[PDB]
Amino acid sequence: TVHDVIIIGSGPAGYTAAIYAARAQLKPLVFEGTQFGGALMTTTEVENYPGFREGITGPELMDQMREQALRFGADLRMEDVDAVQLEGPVKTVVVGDETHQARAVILAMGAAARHLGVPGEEALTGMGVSTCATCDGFFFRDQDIVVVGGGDSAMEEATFLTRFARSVTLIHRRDEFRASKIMLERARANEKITFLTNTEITQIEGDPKVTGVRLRDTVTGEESKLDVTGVFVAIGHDPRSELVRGQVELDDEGYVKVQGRTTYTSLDGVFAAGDLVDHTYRQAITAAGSGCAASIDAERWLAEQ
Amino acid sequence: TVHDVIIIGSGPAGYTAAIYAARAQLKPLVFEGTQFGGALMTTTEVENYPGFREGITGPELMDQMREQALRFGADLRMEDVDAVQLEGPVKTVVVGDETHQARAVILAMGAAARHLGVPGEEALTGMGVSTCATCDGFFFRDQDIVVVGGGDSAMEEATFLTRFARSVTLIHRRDEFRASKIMLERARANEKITFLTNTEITQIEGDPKVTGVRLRDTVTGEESKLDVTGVFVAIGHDPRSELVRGQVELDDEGYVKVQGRTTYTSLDGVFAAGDLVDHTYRQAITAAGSGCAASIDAERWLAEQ
Ligand SMILES: Cc1cc2nc3c(=O)[nH]c(=O)nc-3n(C[C@H](O)[C@H](O)[C@H](O)COP(=O)(O)OP(=O)(O)OC[C@H]3O[C@@H](n4cnc5c(N)ncnc54)[C@H](O)[C@@H]3O)c2cc1C
Ligand SMILES: Cc1cc2nc3c(=O)[nH]c(=O)nc-3n(C[C@H](O)[C@H](O)[C@H](O)COP(=O)(O)OP(=O)(O)OC[C@H]3O[C@@H](n4cnc5c(N)ncnc54)[C@H](O)[C@@H]3O)c2cc1C
Ligand SMILES: Nc1nsc2ncccc12
Ligand SMILES: Nc1nsc2ncccc12
Ligand SMILES: [Mg+2]
Ligand SMILES: [Mg+2]
Ligand SMILES: [Mg+2]
Ligand SMILES: [Mg+2]
Repeated sequence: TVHDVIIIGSGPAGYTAAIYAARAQLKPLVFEGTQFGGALMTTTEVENYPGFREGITGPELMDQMREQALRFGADLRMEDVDAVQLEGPVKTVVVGDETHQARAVILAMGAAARHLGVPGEEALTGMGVSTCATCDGFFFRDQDIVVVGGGDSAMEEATFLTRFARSVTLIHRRDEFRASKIMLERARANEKITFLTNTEITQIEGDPKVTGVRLRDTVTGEESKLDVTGVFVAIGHDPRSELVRGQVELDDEGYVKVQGRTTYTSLDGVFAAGDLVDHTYRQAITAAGSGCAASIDAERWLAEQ
Repeated sequence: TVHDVIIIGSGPAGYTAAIYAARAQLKPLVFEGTQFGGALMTTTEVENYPGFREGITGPELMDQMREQALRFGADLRMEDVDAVQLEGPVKTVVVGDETHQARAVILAMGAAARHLGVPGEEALTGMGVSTCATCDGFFFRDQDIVVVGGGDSAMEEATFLTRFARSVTLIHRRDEFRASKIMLERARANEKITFLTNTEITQIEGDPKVTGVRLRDTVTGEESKLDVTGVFVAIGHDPRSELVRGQVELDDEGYVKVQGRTTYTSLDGVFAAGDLVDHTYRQAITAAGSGCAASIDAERWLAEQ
């Protein structure tokens, strides 16, 4: 059995690709992963996804898309793909001890936000801990918050957040910032931002919501506590391209390269969408858009065979 | 009064840009047009927009996005922009006898589908007449339908539609097809497709829904009637770039050019999204995605000033 299309991933990109491929009668086979639903599964209210005047929670939205894919005939499997063979007319995915094959594959594995790895981080996510100033900065009006990271992203997150927060404490493990000079001088100039170099978070305190962070100096080991009600983590993202490394061309940061404004990868019959590709916008609505394009690309490519 | 951002257009691209710009506290000023709401205002059920397991009508979806923009503080005006001055630090739009100025402008005027211009076409839209095989081909399972056009798009629409329709009659005013050779031989090969060259539609019949088309030979004037229950119009699209011609760089077909995978135009502080730019995918979800990107681009650019 060789399917027309296999989709790997179950965030907005993968489910939108599945909706379009199923409605196009391609009977898509979708491997959602055991941690299915993408990054919105791990948040609370999603307010900037167009179409919901009153907002919708992450899991509610993601279950709408999943049922929508099912309604049109997508075959959804809550299983991880463990290995892929993507070269040639027939592509293979390996799921545990099972194999499945298709003529086209849409890569929609997304990107992981890098975590601090400290107690409280996971429990308090969507409850004071966030990775996305565009998404949640709204909710921290007149509050004291922290941003963690030393790059352009953390610089941009911290400066953006000062239009809501009472104050922004920018925390970084070293005393060198890898951010660009222009980005660095911007938040230096911002009066609502204070830098803490050579500082790490060791724990996030929070009754139901974030109440404080425990800090440690990476040089002296001196510890203290900071009272804050938000923690924005901006220490980078890792595209989930491990499956395809050595098969599809990646950029220096591991994102899947695509041709022009399309979803075509370096391999014939292989298409990529969502935050696996995009290191610029990283929103549900942009990932959904690109999942639609991947399905249209794949359909047109299949027609040319 | 110089606003941070003015948005021109009220389809998915413009309303998604407004949601993001308003939530980012940029107080966007949006000129929706008198025919506001974009192309989905003119359709019935929208089933492939991810997030609605049971579908939603075009006007329902578009009113959700409009109220969503309002909720976050966008200033919406149901007025047409009649002229623009986009060069320089302060951009001007002219609306009748009124002027409004901004530091950044997001162009979201969309693309018009070219119409046959015959009686019944407008009344029967969403009721048997469509411009989008991806959108509505589903609903014509086992029916006899027509596709109008002589280019690659009509070729692609006709071949795609044969996975639903009982038969597809492809109609074109001339006996030369401007479509590529490969596209032309594909539907020639398709057994469900019959060509009618030198033929135009003069009228679409339809009690509540399409029941037939009246035809005329463009050489002899011979007329006849064809019993069909769908009419797919695929005679091209016209991007609504008239406002900006001579100011922003356009491609040979009038689409606004953008840099790389961003929404940046050839003019500083001017960004473009939706079907004004995209001649490839042309879906609500892709237009919404690109409207999000335009607002993120604009915000980042405004921060650099
Ligand atoms: C806490 C948080 C809050 C956010 N809030 C918002 C918000 O309010 N608005 C907004 O627009 N954006 C928000 N985002 C961002 C948005 O969720 C992402 O940009 C978007 O989900 C990207 O979708 P994607 O499909 O590319 O990938 P992902 O969402 O990462 O989804 C990919 C999915 O595929 C699965 N997968 C990966 N590898 C495999 C494999 N080998 N086999 C099987 N399955 C696999 C993953 O487990 C995951 O479930 C938020 C992100 C986070 C982390
Ligand atoms: C009949 C039909 C059915 C469709 N069905 C579907 C479907 O089921 N699913 C799907 O995904 N896609 C569908 N589409 C396609 C989808 O609607 C478009 O791809 C999408 O709306 C593009 O959005 P846009 O914002 O770029 O432009 P548009 O939707 O064209 O919106 C632009 C808006 O801006 C306004 N505007 C333009 N110029 C000015 C000006 N100078 N001043 C003020 N306002 C101005 C216009 O009047 C219009 O209201 C359909 C299209 C049609 C025609
Ligand atoms: N726990 C942390 N505080 S700062 C930082 N930077 C990278 C990784 C972890 C941490
Ligand atoms: N009414 C028509 N039938 S075919 C065609 N082609 C272009 C414009 C109109 C028409
Ligand atoms: Mg995983
Ligand atoms: Mg996840
Ligand atoms: Mg108009
Ligand atoms: Mg319209």
